[PDB]
Formats: sequence, structure tokens, C-alpha cells
Amino acid sequence: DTLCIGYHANNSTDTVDTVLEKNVTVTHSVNLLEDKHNGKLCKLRGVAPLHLGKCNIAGWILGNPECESLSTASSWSYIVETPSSDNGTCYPGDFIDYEELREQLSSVSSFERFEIFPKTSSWPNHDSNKGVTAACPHAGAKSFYKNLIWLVKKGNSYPKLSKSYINDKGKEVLVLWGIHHPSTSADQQSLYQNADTYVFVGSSRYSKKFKPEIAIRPKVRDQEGRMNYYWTLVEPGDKITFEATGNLVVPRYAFAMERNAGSGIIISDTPVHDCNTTCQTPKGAINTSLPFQNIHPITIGKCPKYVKSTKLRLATGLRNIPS
Amino acid sequence: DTLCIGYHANNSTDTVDTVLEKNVTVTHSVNLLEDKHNGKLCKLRGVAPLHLGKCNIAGWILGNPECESLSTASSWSYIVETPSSDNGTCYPGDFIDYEELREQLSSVSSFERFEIFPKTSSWPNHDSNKGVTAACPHAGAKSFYKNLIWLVKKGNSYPKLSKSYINDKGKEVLVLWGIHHPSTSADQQSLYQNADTYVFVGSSRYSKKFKPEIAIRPKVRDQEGRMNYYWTLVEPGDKITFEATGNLVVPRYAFAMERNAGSGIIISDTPVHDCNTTCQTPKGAINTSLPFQNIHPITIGKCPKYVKSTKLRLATGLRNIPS
Amino acid sequence: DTLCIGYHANNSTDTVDTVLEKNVTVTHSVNLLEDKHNGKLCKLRGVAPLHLGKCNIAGWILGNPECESLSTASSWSYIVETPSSDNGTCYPGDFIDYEELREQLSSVSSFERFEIFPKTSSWPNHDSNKGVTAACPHAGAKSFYKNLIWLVKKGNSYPKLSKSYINDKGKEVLVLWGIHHPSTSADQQSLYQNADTYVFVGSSRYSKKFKPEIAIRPKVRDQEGRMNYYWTLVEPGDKITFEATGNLVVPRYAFAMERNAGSGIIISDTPVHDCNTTCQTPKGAINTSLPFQNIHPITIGKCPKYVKSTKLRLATGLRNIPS
Amino acid sequence: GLFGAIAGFIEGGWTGMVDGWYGYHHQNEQGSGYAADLKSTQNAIDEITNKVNSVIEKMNTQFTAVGKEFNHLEKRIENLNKKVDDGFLDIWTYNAELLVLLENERTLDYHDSNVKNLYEKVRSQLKNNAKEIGNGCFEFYHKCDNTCMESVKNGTYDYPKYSEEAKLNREEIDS
Amino acid sequence: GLFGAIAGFIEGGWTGMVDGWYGYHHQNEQGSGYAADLKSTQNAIDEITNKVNSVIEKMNTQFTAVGKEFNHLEKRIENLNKKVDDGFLDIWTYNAELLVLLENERTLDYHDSNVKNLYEKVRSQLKNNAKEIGNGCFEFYHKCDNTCMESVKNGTYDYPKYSEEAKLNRE
Amino acid sequence: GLFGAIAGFIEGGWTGMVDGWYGYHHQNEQGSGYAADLKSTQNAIDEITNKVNSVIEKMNTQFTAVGKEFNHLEKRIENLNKKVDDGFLDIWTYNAELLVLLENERTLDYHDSNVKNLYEKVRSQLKNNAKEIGNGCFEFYHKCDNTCMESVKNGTYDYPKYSEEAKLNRE
Ligand SMILES: *[C@@H]1O[C@H](CO)[C@@H](O[C@@H]2O[C@H](CO)[C@@H](O[C@@H]3O[C@H](CO)[C@@H](O)[C@H](O)[C@@H]3O)[C@H](O)[C@H]2NC(C)=O)[C@H](O)[C@H]1NC(C)=O
Ligand SMILES: *[C@@H]1O[C@H](CO)[C@@H](O[C@@H]2O[C@H](CO)[C@@H](O)[C@H](O)[C@H]2NC(C)=O)[C@H](O)[C@H]1NC(C)=O
Ligand SMILES: *[C@@H]1O[C@H](CO)[C@@H](O[C@@H]2O[C@H](CO)[C@@H](O)[C@H](O)[C@H]2NC(C)=O)[C@H](O)[C@H]1NC(C)=O
Ligand SMILES: *[C@@H]1O[C@H](CO)[C@@H](O)[C@H](O)[C@H]1NC(C)=O
Repeated sequence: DTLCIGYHANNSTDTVDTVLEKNVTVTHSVNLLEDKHNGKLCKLRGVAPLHLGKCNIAGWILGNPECESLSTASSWSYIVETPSSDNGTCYPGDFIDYEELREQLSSVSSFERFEIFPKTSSWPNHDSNKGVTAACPHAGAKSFYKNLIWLVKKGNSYPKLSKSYINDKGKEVLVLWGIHHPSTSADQQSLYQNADTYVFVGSSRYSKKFKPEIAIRPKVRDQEGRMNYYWTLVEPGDKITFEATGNLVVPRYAFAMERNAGSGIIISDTPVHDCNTTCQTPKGAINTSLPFQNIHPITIGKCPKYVKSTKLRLATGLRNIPS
Repeated sequence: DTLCIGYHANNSTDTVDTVLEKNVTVTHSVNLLEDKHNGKLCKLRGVAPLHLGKCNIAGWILGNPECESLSTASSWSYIVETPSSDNGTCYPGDFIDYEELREQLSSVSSFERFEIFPKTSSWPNHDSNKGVTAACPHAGAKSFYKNLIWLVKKGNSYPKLSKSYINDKGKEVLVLWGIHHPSTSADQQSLYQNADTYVFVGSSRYSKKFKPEIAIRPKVRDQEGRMNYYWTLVEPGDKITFEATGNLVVPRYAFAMERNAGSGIIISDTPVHDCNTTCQTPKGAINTSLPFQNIHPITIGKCPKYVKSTKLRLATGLRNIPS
Repeated sequence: DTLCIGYHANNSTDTVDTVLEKNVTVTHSVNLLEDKHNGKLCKLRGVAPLHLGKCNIAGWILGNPECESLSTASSWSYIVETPSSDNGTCYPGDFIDYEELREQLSSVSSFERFEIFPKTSSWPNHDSNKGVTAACPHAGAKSFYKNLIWLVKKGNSYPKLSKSYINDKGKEVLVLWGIHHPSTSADQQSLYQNADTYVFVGSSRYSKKFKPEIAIRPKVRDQEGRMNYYWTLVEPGDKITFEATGNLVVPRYAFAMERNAGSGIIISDTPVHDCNTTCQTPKGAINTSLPFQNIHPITIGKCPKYVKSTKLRLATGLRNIPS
Repeated sequence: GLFGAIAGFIEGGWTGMVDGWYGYHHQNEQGSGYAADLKSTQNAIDEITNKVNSVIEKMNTQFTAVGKEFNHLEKRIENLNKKVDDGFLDIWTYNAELLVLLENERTLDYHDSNVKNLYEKVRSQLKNNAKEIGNGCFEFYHKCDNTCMESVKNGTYDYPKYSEEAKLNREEIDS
Repeated sequence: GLFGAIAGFIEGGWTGMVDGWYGYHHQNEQGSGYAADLKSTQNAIDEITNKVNSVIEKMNTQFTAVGKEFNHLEKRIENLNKKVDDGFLDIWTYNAELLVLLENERTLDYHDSNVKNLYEKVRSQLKNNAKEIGNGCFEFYHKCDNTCMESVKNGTYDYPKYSEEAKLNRE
Repeated sequence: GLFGAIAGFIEGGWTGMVDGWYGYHHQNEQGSGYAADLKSTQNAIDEITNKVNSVIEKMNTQFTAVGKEFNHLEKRIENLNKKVDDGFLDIWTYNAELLVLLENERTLDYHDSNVKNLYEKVRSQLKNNAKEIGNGCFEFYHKCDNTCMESVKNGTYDYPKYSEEAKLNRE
């Protein structure tokens, strides 16, 4: 009669690497490396991304005539741009502190577009109907941004402009405006009449007097003139004043919003889907059951640590010796 | 007759966690995570911090009427500013490279206030007695910052000013000055007479012409005007030169100083004491020894690493099995 | 008859430390810490660094008379600049976005100087010959930057200049220019006649109007006036235009480049040699053979990780018991 | 390896014992067959699950954006950010890889001790009553029925009970 | 757990052994009680203290400020700074947490190995002279007084002296 | 050590055994000397060489410049750059330092393991045909010639060949 002590062997073909040997066959093992992604840009913690289609942050926020703008969402976990997203600032110029603005707008918890300075009532002594450009074509016609108003002289007269907005919204108001820098003395005259002009904009925190720099720049989108883009966040009870004698691309629409802690912008051709995730990758969402992932180094969420590993197999069983 | 082999068992209740078993009662153990602090703000590098009370760095450097200074050391290891510190730039405007100055003033091994431009001698053609405001009150009276003189016209004349300081101190001199931006043409005329004015500040390293922006900004402390704040460190043997036809808020007091290694600003309500420590936390000081800590991420000194662990215990003794 | 199973001992003196005890003599052990270097500056990715000699990047890129010059197509893996490199901006002033330029030039895939605005034909209405200074001497005479022309009035006349350049190259072109700020109104007339001047510079991405700041700065290198240095990278399709009524320090030489995958600048007196490395340190080059290194924390290449340790030798053999 | 049992004195595995990691094979008048040692198998699953969780549990992590956008005149901060990204990458890749190699060795070394302690536990019970025939086997100097066999497997072997029969058989073999 | 001695063949610990970490328990003719094994307990203490000082003393670190201050238009550098802070936190937490787990398991195994080695040493000196009765105990076939007992512990036990004295005690 | 062999029952090492880490000291009727256990030595060499290569080769790292230049008005960024370098310096130094300490200890135990294992392998072959005399020594009850000696080494030892011959000498 015999009693033999032994150990389990099986059908297992999986291998782990040890400090002493590389290909050791194990009876049981666990993978610690998340190597798979769902190929979709999901809602991050039940909140869907703000998918900007063919538009970029500048395009969407300025209300580029090629961008929807009247179909956003009161909240977004992150923003999505596509690598081809061309529609932005159609009138050439610099969009000052742009990446900073993109950063601030990456995540939002309350967001309402409202007419800060409504078109039909705000500008009784200035022309608010002209001030469309070949720089911004839309549906065959000379167009302009939806969120701004390019004020121009009211037939030979551009009187002094002075208009303010308080803030009865109980959150910060994002106000964007533009400074027009004409090409020539003739272009200044044709738009504003007044030759030596200035724009002043101020809040309790913001203060800048702008002076248009008339000069022919190399033609960009039929323009030798330039338009610089500006923005400020006006605190829950602060006032913003707009003073000008010419060259003011005036705010028409502004945004009441609550900035959400901290997100990002995914630039990707990855389609958006009605799925939830704890971790988002620019190329698909990932499970967070595992400590590591090799999908993408740039993730948004409560995410596993990116590693350049191809395999992280941790043995559970023993050496499989079916001999 | 018998001789046995065996191990120690005791009164110990302490548990450790192993890779294979969660709650293990061990005979002996050492703690690797520091969770205790003294609740006091201590002397780092044998030097006490610079506690600012109700004042913030802006208010303290500029002679804000509520800040006193001088008798508040010549050397400090770090700056203590309280979270409620309101008293800063009483007259509204922008403090240029403010956080940069904050970092630079954080630790100083020599600090000496000196009248760069004696009030008495320096200004024979401008008024140095009028330059007070309702924005900066002291004991219920129009006052101003101690370290600055707000020059104003002398009986309907602001001759061009030109003043230089050549650094004869053995160290760097921190010079602070201001550009006043009036709200109206009249305010500009009542203060400076001149109307089309400028401010020029020159050094070997520094050069900037300032052109006042005259506009009605929203009222901040009854001020529709703004006062931008500027600073620069004048290297030993270097000349600093001021030139103006108005809007210059001259330096009166400059600071010869020696910037120390690498410290910061602790913003805390926690009290400052006569305790000597090697590691400081906003919450209190840690008397190190251990490699880990869960007190605070933000710390100054030769500190333990901040970990999110609530318990880190090394078993030294064996598994306690009393019976 | 006897058979004893035993282990090895030898003449080995290699001592290692283990968790359980310090200084244990082992029969065999390997070092894991790179403690040695070649004391030479080597090629990286088979490419030699650009050594700046007695110059720094500013002196090099502008045409500082004391600087080398690369009239031909080149490429570097990194930039070497000696701690004693004095030859920079010979005429005093600010080099706008200087550290940004330094980084962008740190490693270049292709670099080629060309005469953007040829000296002989570009300025028939302004003086290209005059525009030499005592501040920039060369072989004991008034000279200037090689890559720039200090244009000046042609016999009591300075007409408006308009000069543009279309990037016919198929790679970015780095353009540099200067804005001269004279000390007196006499200086502004003596050099430019015009008195109320501007300088306008534009591309598809760039646009700036410059206005001379006339004032007496403290005398640096015999100069009371200042020169500011600006640069831009013109894209392939792009055109860069210059407009001025005075004060423009015109480009003469510009540089076509392909910016290489980001590198760095070594400030070292270590001599450059025809050696190759994967890792470069200011002190000389190291072998990326071992995982850790205690040579220098600032390295360029695929390097071992910097470490404070003086020894990291891993036991391989057994305890050495001579007996 | 480390404890000499797995791939040491016990040459190979058993594809016949499908109910556990460690156990026994028997032969008697009644029959043969494999059985798993429950006490050791369970404790080991328990502990290995603990180790598996520990490597995964202790991670936790923050809600982070990772990406940061910088302009054409912000290369230095843009490179600084890549340094942070790359440095963490090198830390996490090296540690993950080393942790796994070292812990896989420690796991197999653990299965070796479990099998070695199992051999030793039985050797301690049977003493003089069985012959250690190698390969982790015992050849009983007495008649060991399914019951007796179960007593050993359950750790309640009665040595004085089988002593006389084992002493006579051993003394005859040794004769 | 690992060496199958502590909570293995030696089921439990002795509260009666205040003396040190690993020792003996004699029961002869002249009084019974416990006494630690010094030439192992001191070694263990020295080695374990070394293990502790290593985990502690290998840290060191430099003087740093950590906290950074940034304006309203410096959110990206504010956020980059938080990434560094969180990245280091996650690194250190996970490392500290795992080393603590891994190492606690290593220390306990060391104690198990030390007890196993102490039991094995005695069994080797004794041999036929004393019967292995499980749970770390040896039942002497011969008579072993308080001096004889001290010797087995000392590593000095003459097998021939009690050879025949114990041989004629196997029945 | 951990397994009781190296600096335990096998008191010290042999300088006369240059051929390998582990082995035997044969001493019979036809000359004597030292010989390495080919299998156990070679196996150990291979495994150790892998352990070494794992520590060095899992490193890799990509192209980095490290060095960063800032102006006088960029001290906070200068300091953020320093916090990153020192952070990584604190991590690598402590980790490398601990990885060497912890791993040197696991290596010496591994050697102790191969010696203990080899000891028991021979013991298991000879069962009662040889006496255990300490220092990891077996004294043969029979006449183990060079071919008999070269059977215990390669693990082909024939217990029935000497069984009864050894049985007689024992008495
Ligand atoms: C919104 O998105 C599209 C895509 O970028 C913009 O359209 C593109 O605009 C460029 C620049 O004006 C066009 O170039 C032109 O090509 C024509 C041929 O018709 C040529 O003869 C012209 O002289 C000129 O160089 C390009 O054709 C066009 N590309 C696409 C894909 O549509 C569009 O302008 C944007 N609109 C707004 C309002 O932002
Ligand atoms: C989106 O992400 C995950 C998907 O599983 C969810 O996270 C869990 O949240 C629940 C309660 O909401 C917790 O008790 C779990 O422990 C979480 N686990 C993990 C792995 O994150 C989250 O709830 C999801 N949101 C929605 C709207 O379903
Ligand atoms: C110093 O800070 C105090 C903080 O409150 C300021 O006082 C507040 O400011 C306005 C104008 O004085 C008052 O109407 C509030 O009620 C104030 N509170 C108190 C308690 O006085 C004060 O303005 C600051 N002084 C300076 C010189 O900066
Ligand atoms: C070059 O450097 C030396 C050392 O500072 C100096 O004497 C010389 O005048 C410099 N010349 C130029 C043109 O930079």
C-alpha cells in the first residue's frame, strides 16, 4: 500500500517570467496589464464629452458660422476635438491666452449661452447688420461669428461707444470680444470713419486699452487686416465695461458657467458612444480593475498607470509539469 | 526527560499586514509612517518665519497702511501669510510678476529697508505731500503705502522728472514703483497737469516705457482708476533710472537683500512658536526620523515622503500565538 | 571513506550590503551603478554637438563679430556653450523669448543660413554701410551683427520701407530683427531723421507694431540707448513683411531649419571629441550599459537613472567564508 | 527550487488531481485515485488571492488629465511636461516589471514549501511505519485501508495502532 | 508559515519565555522552565534592527518647498504642478504600501526559518539519544541533568557519553 | 543562513574547489580531492545571470534632455523643474538602494537553498549505508570506490549493491 504526495498539473499553456527563469508554464495566473480599450470615447462618470465636430475650441466658443453653437449641453466631463478640426478664428489674428481658456473650458458643470449685449437693443447708434466678411463665408454669404458683433459706423457716424454688463447670473460669465486691426487708413475709414481710435475694456480684475495697429499683413483668408480675440471671466457680481471709438468686435453672447475641477481635451477621430467609463484614453475607454495599462500614456480619469510593458503576468498557480 | 524548542509570545495587540495575510498580530513591530505633528509653525534653518498677520506679500512689500514692517526681521526661513490676509494693494491695479516676487521674497538671509529716494531731498519740483487716498486709509484718514510716494503736480506744473539710484549696497536692491492710470482726463489734469504723459524706468537689465490708460473701470474701493505695481532687482553697482511727465508712483523705500536657497510661503491659521524643526507643514511641524508621512503634501524642509497610507507598520517580532 | 557536500570560497574581497547585514564579503558580485565617464563631449545619435566657442546662443544666432558663422547646411545633436561665453548681445537690450529660441535651436535636423534681404540690392533708399557701433567692435573697429543691418537715413532722408519675403524653401525659416531705441531725440534724428517712427512686422502667424522708446538708460558697453531682439519661424507657404519709418535693424541673413525632436544645451569647459554616446553629461559621456548612474543629474540621451548612492553592487556569488 | 519539493524530490505534476493544487495519490486492496489536501489548498488559494488583491488594491490613483496643451512659444514647459510623463513612465514600467519577476519567483517558492511541508507532515506521522521511497511517496510497512489512508490525509494517523504489524514487516524486509 | 515550524509543527508560542525571541523549555529532574537561545536571539535582533535602519535610513532626501503659487491665467502650470504632486504620491503610497506587505511576510518567514534551524541543530546533536515527540519536543532516552541540558543548548553535546545509556532504553 | 547550510551545519567554504559554487570533497581508498556539482552549479549560474539581466535589462528609458533654462522672472518654473528632478532622484536612489539590499539577501538564501537541497539529495540516496558526521559529511559504512563515488555525485547511487555490506559494518 502506497501514499504519494503530489501537486496539480493541467491543460494550461499560459507563462509567467520569474527573476530566475523566463518561460515558466503555470497552472494558474492573473494578468495585471490592461491591454484592451473599447474603441469609443465614453461619458466620464455619467457625463458625456463635449464633442466638437469639424470645429475647434476657438470656432465653437467664438461661434464660427460653420459651428452649431445652439446645441451644446449644460455640462461636460471633457472636450473632444478631431485632428482635422479646422473651423476656428476665420478672421486672422491671435486668440490671447487660448490654451488657458481651453484648459478652463475642458470641464464644466453649469454652462448657459445668453445674449450679454442683445443685437436689436444694445447698439442704437452703431451698425450691427454689416460687419460680415469673406474671411468667414457660410452658406454662400459673407458671414461672421454668432457670439460676437462686428460694430461698424452707422452711415458716416461712429459715435463713442460705452456699454456695460453687470452679472445677475450667480456664477462666472465668460465674455469674449475682438479687436479689429485694419489693413489701411482707407479700411479704418470705411468701417469706422474715426481715424485715431481706441478700445477700452475693464472689470474689477481686468483692464486693457487697445490701440489698433493699421498695417498690411500677408493676406490670410482674403485679409491683410487682423483681429485679436480676448476673453475674461467676470465674477458673480462684477461689472464689465466696453468703451470704444472704433475697432470693437463687440460681445453678443457670453457664457454663465461653473468650471469643474480639472479635465482635458481629447484630439481624436474616435467615435463618441453612450457608454460609461472611469478612464478615458484618446483611442477608447478602459476598465480600471487593473493597476497598469499600455494603451495610451495620455489619459483622463481615475486611471491605471501607463507602462511600456507588453505583458505583466503574475503567477497564481504553480509550475505546470504535466511531463 | 524532555527538552523543547519554541518561540516567544506576548501581551502585544499590534497587527501588521503581509502579502499573504491581512490582519497579523505580531510580538513586536515598528511604525514607518509619521502621523504626528506639533501644531506649531517653527524655525527652519535656525531662523523664524516672517509672519504677515492680516497682510499679504503685496501689502507688506508696498508699505500698506495696515502692515508697519522693518522691526519684522532682516532674515527669515519662510513666509507665513494667513488665509484671511486681506491687506494688500489697497489702491486697485495689477501687481506684475507678483507670484514671482512672492517666491523670491520667500527666504532671505539679509534684508534691509532703506530710503532709496529720501522724501526730503529727492523731489524739489514735484509735490510729495499730496499723494494720499480714500482707497488706502490709516486711522480714518486718506493715506498711502509707506514705501511709495505718489508724486503730483507742484502748483500747476509737473516738470519732467529724472532720478537715478546707483546700487552702492553689497547686494541686490529690490525697487518697487507704480503707474497710476486715472479714470478721467480731468483727474489726470488735476493730479499731473500734463495729459499726454509717460513713465520710463531704466536699469542695465530693465527698460520699460509706460503710457497711462485713462478710463472709467468699475469701482474697486471707490477707485475708477487703476495703479499697476512693478518691481525689479537692481544688481550691485547697477543704476536704476526713473523719468516721467506724470503717473509715476516713485519708490521711497528700497530693499537691499540676500535671496536664500529654496523655501516657500505657508498660508496658514496655525500659530508660530519658538520651536526648532527640520520639516514644516501648514498644519504643524513634523519631527521626522521616519521615511513616510500622511500629514500634508505641501511641506518645507528635509521632509518624509507624503503617502496616502493611514497605516504603515513593519513587523520585527514574530506572529504572536499565546494560547 | 568520506564524502562531504560543500560550497566555494576564493580570494574575492568584494563586499555587499544586504537587508539583514552590512559589508558581507562575497565570492562574486556585479556593480549596477555607473560611476565613471570619458571626460569628453561626444556625438549623440551619431551627430556632433554645435560648440559655441566664446559665444552664447544670442551672440551666435545674431551675427556677433566674435562668433564663428555657419555659411553652410548643418545639424547638431545638442549645443555646447562654455561657462565663460561672454559674446552675446554686444549692443545692450532684450532678446525677446530668448530661452524659447535657445531650446528650439538646441537640436536641429537641418540648419542653413541664406541672405534673405541681400545687402547690395535690398535698400537703395537707406544706408546699409553705416550702422556700426563701438559696442560691437571687431579687430579694433566699429562693427555690428553679421546677420543684421542697422539701416540708417540716406542723406537727411529716411523713406518708409516696405520689404517682404516669401518662404520659397520647403522648410521653416527663422527670421531675426532688431528694434533700436535711441537715447536722445537728437539720436533719433541723427540716425533716422523722422522722429515719430514705428516698425511693423507681419507673417501669417505674426504681427507686431513697434514704437521706439526714446530715453537715457544707464550706460552699458558705452551705450545709453537699447536694442531689442525679436525672432519668428516663418512657415513654408508663408511670407514675412517689414515696414518702417526708422529704428529697424533689418534681417540680412535668415535660417531655414527642421527642428529636431527636442534636445538641450550643455554649459561645459569639457572638450568636444570624435567619440559617440547614447548618454552625455556636462562632465563627459557615460555608458547606458547599467541601470543607475551617480555622475550627473543633467543628461542628454537614453541614460541610466541619476542616483545619490556611491555604490550599488548586487551579490551574485555566495558568502565568502575562507576558513 | 527553494524548498526542493516541486521539480525536486517530487519530479512532476498530476493531471489526475483536478480538485486542488496539492494532494495525494493512493494504492490499496480497494483501489487507487487522487485527492486534494483541502486544508493546504484552501489556505493557499486564500493567501494567493490576498497577494493578487494587494498588488491591485494598493494602487487607488487620482482623477488626472495627463494631457496639457502648450503654444509655439512654450516648448520648455511642453518639454518639462514630457519629462514628468516620461519619468513616471520609466518608474512605473521598471517597478511593475521587477515586482512581477520577484513576486512570481516568491509564489512558486511558496508552492514549493506547501508541497515540502505536506511531505514532512506525513513523514512525521508515519515515522517507522512507512518506507520513504522517493518521488514524494511512502510504502506502508502495514495494511493501510481507505480509512487509514484518509486518517493520514486528514492528519490523524494512529502510529501505535499499526506499530506491531509495521515492525514485523520492516524486520522481515530488513531480514 | 513558510518553514512549517512557527504555527506549523510547533503549534504555538510561549508567553513564559520573556527571555528572548527563540529558546527552549527543559523538564528534567531538577526544576523545569524556559530560557532563550542567545546565540540566535541576539543575531535575529541585530539583523532585524539592520533591516529597519535600512528601510528608514535609505530615505535621507533634500530641502524642498513643494508648494507652488500661480495666477488665474496659469492654470496649465498649476495643473502640471498637481500632476507631479499626485504622481509622486501614487508612486510613494504604492511603493511604501507594497514594501510593507512584502517585507512583513519576509520578516515572519525569517523567524520561522530561525526556529526551524534551532530545532534542526538540536535534533542533529541528539540523534538516537532522544525521541522526536512532535511540537519541537525531544524525549530523552537517557538521564539529562541541568548541566547536561545547558550543554545541548550550548552546541556542545557528546553523543557517545549517553550512547549505550540511551541504546538500552529502546524497547 | 535561511536554509541552515551555508554558515550553519556546513561551517565554512572550500578554497580548493575552484571548479564551481557547490560540490563535494571525495575521500576514499584511491586518492582524494574536490569536485563541483555540474548540474546544481550550472543551473545556479544560469538563474543568477537571469536575475542580473532582469535588474539591468528592464530599465530601458527614452531620449530626454533633462536640462532646462529659465529667465530671472521664471523662478517658480525653475523650481518646478527642480522638484521633478529631485523627486525622481529620491525615488530612484531609495528604490535602487532597497532593491540591492533586499535582493542581496534573496541571493545568499538561494545559495544556502542549493547547498541544503544537494545535502538532502545525497542523504536520500544513501539512507542508512552512510553516517552523517556534521560539516555536511557522510562516512561510508561500505567501500565506496571512485565509480561508486562518481554515482553519488551524478545521483545514480546503488543502495542494494552495498545494503547488506553496510548492515554488517554498522554492528
Ligand atoms: C471651415 O472649414 C474648411 C476646411 O479647412 C475651410 O475651407 C478651406 O479653406 C481654405 C482657405 O481659404 C480653402 O482654400 C482655397 O481653395 C480654393 C479652391 O476653391 C482656391 O482657388 C482659393 O484661392 C483658396 O486658396 C480650401 O479650399 C477649403 N478647404 C475645405 C476642406 O473646405 C473653410 O474655409 C472654413 N470656414 C470657416 C467659416 O471657418
Ligand atoms: C462610471 O464608471 C464606473 C463603471 O463601473 C462606476 O464606478 C463604480 O461606482 C460605484 C457606485 O457608483 C462604486 O460603489 C464602485 O466601487 C465603482 N467601481 C469602479 C471600478 O469605478 C461608476 O458608478 C459609473 N457611473 C455610472 C453613471 O454608471
Ligand atoms: C484692510 O483690510 C480690511 C479687511 O476687512 C479692510 O476693511 C474692509 O474694507 C472696506 C473699506 O475699509 C470696509 O467697508 C469693510 O467693512 C472693511 N472691514 C473692516 C473690518 O474694516 C480695509 O479696507 C483694509 N485697509 C487697507 C489700508 O488696505
Ligand atoms: C567679447 O567678449 C569679451 C569678454 O567680455 C569683451 O572684451 C569683448 O568686447 C566682446 N565683444 C563683443 C563684440 O561681444
